[PDB]
Amino acid sequence: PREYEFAEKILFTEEEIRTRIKEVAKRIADDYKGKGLRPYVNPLVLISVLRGSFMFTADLCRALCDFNVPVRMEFICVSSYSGQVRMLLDTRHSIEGHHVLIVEDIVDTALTLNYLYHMYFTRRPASLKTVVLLDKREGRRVPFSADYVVANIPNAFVIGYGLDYDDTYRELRDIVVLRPEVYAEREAARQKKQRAIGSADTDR
Amino acid sequence: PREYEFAEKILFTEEEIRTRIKEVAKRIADDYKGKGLRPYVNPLVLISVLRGSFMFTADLCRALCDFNVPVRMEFICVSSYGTSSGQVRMLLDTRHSIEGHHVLIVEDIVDTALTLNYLYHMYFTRRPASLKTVVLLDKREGRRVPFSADYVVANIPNAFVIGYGLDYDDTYRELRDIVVLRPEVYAEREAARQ
Ligand SMILES: O=c1[nH]cnc2c1ncn2[C@@H]1O[C@H](COP(=O)(O)O)[C@@H](O)[C@H]1O
Ligand SMILES: O=c1[nH]cnc2c1ncn2[C@@H]1O[C@H](COP(=O)(O)O)[C@@H](O)[C@H]1O
Repeated sequence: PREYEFAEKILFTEEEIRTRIKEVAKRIADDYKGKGLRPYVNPLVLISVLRGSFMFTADLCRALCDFNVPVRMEFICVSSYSGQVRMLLDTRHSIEGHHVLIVEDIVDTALTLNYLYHMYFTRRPASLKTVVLLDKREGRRVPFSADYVVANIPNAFVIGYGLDYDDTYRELRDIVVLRPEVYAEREAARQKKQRAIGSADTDR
Repeated sequence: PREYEFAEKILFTEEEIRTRIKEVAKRIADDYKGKGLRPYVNPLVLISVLRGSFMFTADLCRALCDFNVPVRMEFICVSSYGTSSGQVRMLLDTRHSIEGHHVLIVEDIVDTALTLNYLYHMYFTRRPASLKTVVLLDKREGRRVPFSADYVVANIPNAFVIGYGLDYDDTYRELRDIVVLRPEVYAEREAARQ
């Protein structure tokens, strides 16, 4: 019964999301069952890639607790300059000798996940896997597969549940698709204010 | 209810928390209603202070969407130095300027309030249009400096809680409920000679 004037439709609802997550969670706890996870010494370190995945991470770990999987929360922040490769915040502690699970919001071209994967993989972790809230499969620019996928979606601009558009709509409880209407009406006013060529460097 | 061997008693349950947040979300919406929050141009900037607030922040903004309050999520990360001033090291700053915007700092708990007062002052200097703070938990007696939040989800006694984002030795942040760590563990873990 939720509606968003700015959305063209609705891909998943809060509850639908909760279910798939609870599902993959269980599937994650089962794969690590024989790895000997332990609080304090051998936790499953979750590298939460800010900022798209903040919501998915909140719920994801809680679900993982329901299946008694000790985890350690790590938060890194990446950005774009393609692919979000500019590192703005790295992990708080070492990941060496630990089992790590990179938590990404949505893998599209995979340029980011691919980059983050090899990056941390070279930091000798006990093992490295990946989990993404959404997979766009048909958008890859490099070959990359996420160990765990919450849902596969068709190429479209999604927002909500942590996902965003110009830092907007992250707070939605549901995963909806931005109306191309707003995309245009919005960037046209953004790419405008941006071009405020204030470069008043009048040297001469 | 859930059983927690390492926990001594539960202070609040997910559902108990889900409720108090709605009421606080509600209040916030009532307060900022006369300002004119509008997406993109003038939203309620939430400065989520990693990492104790990762989970609180997540629910809070969803509850705020319910009362249809436009928000902008900013994630900042601080670190200690090794200071009776509260000074901390900035590891991650807001991506956008908070000047001329209404800001709401989202902290997980406020014991000594040293870090929070420092963060408050700092951002205060950046000329925001207004600046308030919302805390999941509060220990009014353990203040090492004068400070009062603007929205306290729940007041608590000077105990040592964990869960719902809060930690102990970088552990237990994933708990769904806020619980009190039993001494036996706090001591058995303090075998810091290795
Ligand atoms: O439809 C979308 N909506 C919002 N963000 C997106 C969307 N597609 C990709 N992203 C973001 O782009 C980042 C990098 O994607 P990739 O490098 O193409 O794998 C992801 O972590 C997301 O934050
Ligand atoms: O009872 C507690 N359990 C876990 N962490 C706590 C507790 N009390 C305070 N903290 C942490 O100590 C930090 C500093 O407190 P503040 O300066 O009063 O905000 C908080 O941001 C929390 O991360």
